[PDB]
Amino acid sequence: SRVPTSII
Amino acid sequence: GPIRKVLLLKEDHEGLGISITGGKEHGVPILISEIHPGQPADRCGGLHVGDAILAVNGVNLRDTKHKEAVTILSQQRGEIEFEVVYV
Repeated sequence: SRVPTSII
Repeated sequence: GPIRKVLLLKEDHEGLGISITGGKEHGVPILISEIHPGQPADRCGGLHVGDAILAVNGVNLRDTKHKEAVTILSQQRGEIEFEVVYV
C-alpha cells in the first residue's frame, strides 16, 4: 500500500 | 536467481502488458507484479511475476524512481530487450 503500482 | 536477458515484441497499439511496483524512493526495485494475459509480456514467454527489471534497452532501472521507470518503460517500442532477475 505504501508502494505504488502502475499498469504499463 | 540468474540475471536473464529477455526479448519482447510489442506492436504500436499496445502497452507492455505488465504492472510494476516499487522504485528507488521506496527502497525497492522495479518489480513486475502482474502480467496481463495475451498482452506482449505474456506472449514473449520469458517474463514472470516477481521479476525485478534491472534494465530495458540498455537503460539501467536499478536506481530509478517509480515514475521515472514508468516514463522510460513506456517510451520503448517494437523489439524491446529486458534484463531481469527473479529473487
